[PDB]
Parts: sequence; structure tokens; C-alpha cells
Amino acid sequence: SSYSGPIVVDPVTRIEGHLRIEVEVENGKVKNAYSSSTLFRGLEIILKGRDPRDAQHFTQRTCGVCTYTHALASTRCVDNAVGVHIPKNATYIRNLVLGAQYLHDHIVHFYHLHALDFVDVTAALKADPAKAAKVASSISPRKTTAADLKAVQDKLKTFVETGQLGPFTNAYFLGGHPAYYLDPETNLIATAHYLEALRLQVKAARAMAVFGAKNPHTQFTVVGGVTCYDALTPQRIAEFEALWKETKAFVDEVYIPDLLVVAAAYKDWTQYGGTDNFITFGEFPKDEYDLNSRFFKPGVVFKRDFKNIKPFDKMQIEEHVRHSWYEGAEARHPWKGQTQPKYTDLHGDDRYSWMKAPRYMGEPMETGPLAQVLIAYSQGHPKVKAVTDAVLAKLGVGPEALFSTLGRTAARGIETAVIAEYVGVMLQEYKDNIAKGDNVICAPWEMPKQAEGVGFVNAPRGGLSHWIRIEDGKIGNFQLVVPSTWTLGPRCDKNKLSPVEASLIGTPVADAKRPVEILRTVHSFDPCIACGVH
Amino acid sequence: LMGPRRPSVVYLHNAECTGCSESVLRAFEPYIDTLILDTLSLDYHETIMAAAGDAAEAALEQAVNSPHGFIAVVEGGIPTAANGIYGKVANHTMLDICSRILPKAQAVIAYGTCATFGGVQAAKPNPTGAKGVNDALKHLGVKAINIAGCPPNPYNLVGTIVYYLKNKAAPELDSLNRPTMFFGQTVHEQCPRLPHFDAGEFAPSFESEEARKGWCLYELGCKGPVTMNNCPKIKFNQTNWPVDAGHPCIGCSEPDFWDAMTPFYQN
Ligand code: SF4
Ligand code: SF4
Ligand code: F3S
Ligand SMILES: [Mg+2]
Repeated sequence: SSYSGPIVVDPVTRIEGHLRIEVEVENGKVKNAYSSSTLFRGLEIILKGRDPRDAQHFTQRTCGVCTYTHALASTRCVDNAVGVHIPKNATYIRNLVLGAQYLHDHIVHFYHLHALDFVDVTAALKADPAKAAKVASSISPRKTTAADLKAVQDKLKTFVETGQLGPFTNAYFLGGHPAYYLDPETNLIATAHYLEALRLQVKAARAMAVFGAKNPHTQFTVVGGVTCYDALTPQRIAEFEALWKETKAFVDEVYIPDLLVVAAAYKDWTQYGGTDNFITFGEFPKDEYDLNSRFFKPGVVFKRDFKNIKPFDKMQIEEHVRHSWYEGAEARHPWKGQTQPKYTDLHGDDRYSWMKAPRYMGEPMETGPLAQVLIAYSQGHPKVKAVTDAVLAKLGVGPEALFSTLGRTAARGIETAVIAEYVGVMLQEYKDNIAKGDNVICAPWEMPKQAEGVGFVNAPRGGLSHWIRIEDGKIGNFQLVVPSTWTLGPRCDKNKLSPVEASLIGTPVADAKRPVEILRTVHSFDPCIACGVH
Repeated sequence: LMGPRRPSVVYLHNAECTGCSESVLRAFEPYIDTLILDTLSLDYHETIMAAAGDAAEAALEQAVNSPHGFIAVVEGGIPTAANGIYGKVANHTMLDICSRILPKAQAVIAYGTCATFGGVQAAKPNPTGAKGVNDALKHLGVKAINIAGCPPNPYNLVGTIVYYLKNKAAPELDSLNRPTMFFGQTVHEQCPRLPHFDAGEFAPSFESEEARKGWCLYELGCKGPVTMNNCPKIKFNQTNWPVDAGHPCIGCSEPDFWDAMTPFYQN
């Protein structure tokens, strides 16, 4: 009993942006895949001729889920172009706001974007809250009681019997689904925590506004450093620290245990969604001009050969357009990039996406938490190694299990845990530096008439780079090459499937009308199409 | 998705960065869980809904054709160039989707400067011919309430919805169709640095002791004097706003601000 034929998922929901996924299924398994991004805005075109100081305000609006990341990348890019070395405290404050962005982003992704692929919310109604509380209390040092979970169940019961299912309307789990495995109690725990995360993320986002003015779309970075003198005060630092501490407790006590419970129940998902090649840019620098000064270091890996990590050479990036809706077929290094839209409709002239197809030495590269984690592990990063090893031991699986949809989902958790701890280290260093009497947060600089610059951010979805060519002191070319562009852009002029396309081959689909298995893999990359296409 | 008891909301995403969606998740007293379980019935929302694909298209149809009626909340500008080709959902152009659904809504709220006025992708040279909802759909008699900002304060969305539900009408609107209860004052007249402004006490640079001391940011580009919003009053995330973080206002609740307010660091 198994389907042969096409499946289209359009819109792919519970992502940022507008994605159309097309697959060919043979005998109930995916044999071919296309990743089609169906909105273009053209921010690179809009930036031409403008003041380089204004670029970060425009490019931040690439994406409000990975808010701040693009302001940071553009500011690193223009800092680099003008040759300014920002003060230590600007590096600390920028780094702290980025660490807070990762925690907010990954908690929301696991609960509010990914978990409905795995959690049947309406089966939570048939759970035994006393048994559910015992399970919840076994996996976390946080004590949960039967009454705690009954309150959740009572609230859901009222919502469901109103007949207005709202965001759960036509869910793939309604009425049951063979690819949904959780028992009612585990569904109830996950649902309780989904709801809890809706309020906790408010505090995680607030941590960014403490120094960064507001979330979404922070407003504290400038060429030369940051603007927020109030961030030096003990009051703001204390406010930040309290929000971080509560956010880290939630990561440690709620997200990771839940992640492990679900991964244990879906261990078959170590068999699907693997990829070959990985790229990461490193993040949280001590020196803005040295990627290898970052807490996570850059690297490149081909064909899962983690014993031979290659150095990242920024000149080996080219963005393809032969299968994208742009003019021609010539790949371009982003300092010679081109953004010349030319639409041909779906598969018109073998083109099917508004994303470009970045290739590294001609190869498709996964970026994101699984790249950052595996490359860091392989570089001997002790925090990443201790957390990854403990996750592998809890799940009873080998390192090979990481090369999969389940592995990528686990890596997003590992990175959240590791970054949550490291934020406390950065915070203390920040505090120490202030205590030495360094109160400087912005450095002077001058606009060159001609220059090139590049800014590198390892964002929650992976390696982000902004590239500028300054001409007559204005923006002559500005190119964004974004993590989802790497991961979810289309085929290149050598017809190599992108990471998401390739990962989809071999996906089983139990029910073609409700293809939750395709969503599990696509969501495990945490797609951002506004990011990818800009 | 819907039926009686809670008012049905259909939330659409056009040409957008999802920052407006994220701003609603920051809702505070009420929080987003109260809003979704108690106040409203959120019947379509691509960012967080369980259904995808055909199932999601079916949920949208069910919500829009409801005899009970719905409220539309729209994020993002509508790309209109090349017959709307630059933005499609379910292989339908955004222009066509919005032209069919918005005239059926009992009320429409354009949420964020992109949906109100065109936004970042409408900035020069506007390659996708992006337009605000009321501009794009004037011909169909669509008159959305405009809640501007990039993204707006979510206090202003919730306050507008609550007003509408209570009073069965839009609140007083300004000449840009924004509620005067939130947009009736300049950022500047509410700013704590206004005494330095009045005194000609301006920071000459971000590194200056004047900036450290909290002097006015007008010489560094601040658009507070020509921007209407309630940022200094309500603040964001219950804790801060751009000038209190030492950075000038960039004018983000104003039409065409990407082109009108630039260069952002000049006045
Ligand atoms: S108004 Fe701003 S924050 Fe909202 S969708 Fe547009 S660019 Fe994003
Ligand atoms: S900082 Fe801006 S809003 Fe405040 S007083 Fe000066 S010009 Fe006005
Ligand atoms: S930039 Fe926007 S958020 Fe308020 S302070 Fe100015 S209107
Ligand atoms: Mg680009």
C-alpha cells in the first residue's frame, strides 16, 4: 500500500517565508525534490547608490525572525570596509545580544515551528495528567505535578470543544496519523511546554532589548561600535542577567529534556535527511578581524570527512543562477555579484526558485546548527564535545546518528545549551572589562571613497555574509549570501541538488495527503525564505 | 478553525520579513496565549499553523467563507510589478490572493509599514512594484486600518482589535488611516531628550561625551521630530526604545521612510 506520484507542499508553513516544496514519490518514498522560493524583494537592488551607513537598517529587514543578525552582518561588513576596530565593549555587547538571539530563536523553532510535526496536541486530551507529571518529573530537575498538567488539559479541552481549532485546523495529526508516535502523556507534556514557551520567549526576546532598544529589529549598532551607554550600567546588566538566567533554565530544564524525549520516541528519524558537506563561519569573536578568535571557529567539511577539516576560504564562494529566476547562468563571487531578476515560472527553462544557489569549491553545503556543532566537535571544542557526547549517550546512539533529520534537530538543541552557558562567560568578561575602567563603546572612523568589505555572522541558521563594494563613498555593490540560501537554494549549473533537496531523497511518506515526513526534514533545517532570497 | 464564540482572524503574509508576526508574539498583558485561546480565533497564519499545503489552503478557504465573518490582519507589501509574479503563495499571486480575500473581511488591519505604505521592498527603485494594501486595492474599495512601524508596537495592534471588537467600529484615524490613539503624537514631543533639543545640546558623534551624557541625537540623524508613534510612552518589550538605547529614530512608522528619512544619520 504505497503512493507513486507527485506531492506539492505550498505553502510550507511553520517556517519564515514563502516556500514551495515539490517531490516525486515512487513506492511511498521520495525519489526527487525541488526547493522553490516564491517571494522576491530585491534588497540588494534597493541598496545600490545609498550611504553605506544606511545598509544595516535596510538589511535588518531581510528577516524579523533572525532579527539583529543582518544588522550585525552589515555593520561588521562596513566596519571592515572602513577599517575600524571597534572597542572591546562594543564586541561584548554585540556578542551578548547575538547569544540572546540564538536562545530566543531556537526555543521558538523547536516548540512553535517544529514540534507540531511530532506532537499530536489533541491526543493530549486523553492523557492521564498524573502519569504525565511523573514522566515530566523524571526527565527534568523541574518538578511537575498532576494538577499542573491538568490545568493545561482543562484549558485545551475548552479550546477544542469550542470547535474553533484555530492554528490546529486541519492539522496532519487530527484523527490520528501513522507517522505520529507519541503517547498521550508525552503529547500533554510537550503541549504544556509549547504553551509555556509562548510566554518564556517574551523574556528571551526582552533580553535583546535591554541593550538593543527593541525586539524585533534592534537599534543599537553603528559603524565603529554601539550606541547604548545605558548598557554599561549595573541596572541594565542586572536586568539582562536575570532574563538570560531564566532563559537558560528553560533551555536546560524544559527544551533539552523534551528534545531528548521526542528524539528517543522517533529514533527511526536517524535514517532520513542526511547530507554530505558542511560549512560554518564561527561566532562570538575576541578579535573582529580574526575568525579563528571566535568561540566557535570556522571550517569546511566535504563528504563527512571530519578528520580533514579544511580552512574556510571566502574566495571559494560562488552563487549560481542557472536554476534560479535571474538572468543567464553565470555563478558569481559576491564581490562581483549580480541580482538581475528574470522570471520564467515553475521549471521554465529549468528554473524554479528566487534563491541563488551558493556553492563552495563547486559543492552544495549544509550550514546551521548541525554544521557548527559537528565542526566545533571535530575541532576539539570542549563544551560542544561534552554536551554532544551526553546527548548521544542519553539517546543510546552513535555519532553517525547525527547525519540525519533527528541529528540536525538534536544539534540545534546542543548549540542552544552550549550558547546559553557561554553567554554567562561573555557577560562576566564584559563585567570584568567595565570594572577595569574601560567605558568606551564606539570608535571613530572615516569613510573611504573606494573599498571592499565583508561581514561574517554565524546566525542561528548558519553562515551569513554581507559583501560591500564602496565606490565614490556610496554602495556600488552590496550582496547578501544567507544561511538558508546555502541550505535551501536550488540546484547549480552542475545540477547538484542543494542540501535540502538531497536530504529529502529517501523520505518515506505514509499518507500523501498529510506528508508530515517531508515537513519533519524541511523543518529540521529551520528554513528562512526572506533570508534566503532577500 | 472557527464558528461562533471567538472572533475569527485571518492573518496573511505578503512581501514581508516576518518581523511584524514576531512583534505580535511579544504581546504582553494580554500575552499571545490569552489572545489565541481566549480573545480571538486565529484561523490562518502561515508562521505557526499546523496545516501546510492543500490542508492549509483548505483552512484558509473555510475561514474566509465563514458565515460568522472574519477580521483580516495583513503583513507585508503587495508586489504588483509583472502582474504580481514576484510574490506567490500556493502558486497564486499575492495581489490576487489579497484582491479576493480582503473585500470579504468585516474589517482589515494593515499591520506594519510594509502592509500600510509599501515598506522596505517599495524603496527605490522598487523592482517588484510593491504597494501598501490600501494603495494596491483602492479599486476594490479596501480601506485597511493602518498600524505603522517596522515593526509596529504590538500594543497598538491589540489595542486596535480590542477597540474594534468592543465598539464594532474603527477608532478615530489620522489622514494616513492610523489610529490617533497611538499615532497622534510625534516621537519627539514625547522624548526624554527634548530639554537638550530645546537647549541646542546635540551629540556630535556616537563616541562623544555628549552622547554618553544623553544629549539629543538630532545632529546624528534623529527623525523623532517628523515621526508619529508612541515609542517613548509604551516602549518595546516593556523595557526600552531606540533613543533610550542611544540611537536616533529612523522614522519607521512613516510612509516611504526608507527614501524620505535617508541618509539615516543626517538631518
Ligand atoms: S513592516 Fe518592517 S518588520 Fe514588518 S514585515 Fe515590513 S520590513 Fe518586516
Ligand atoms: S533625540 Fe530625537 S526624538 Fe529625542 S529630542 Fe532629540 S531629535 Fe527629538
Ligand atoms: S525608528 Fe521606529 S520604533 Fe519608534 S523610535 Fe523611531 S518610530
Ligand atoms: Mg544575495
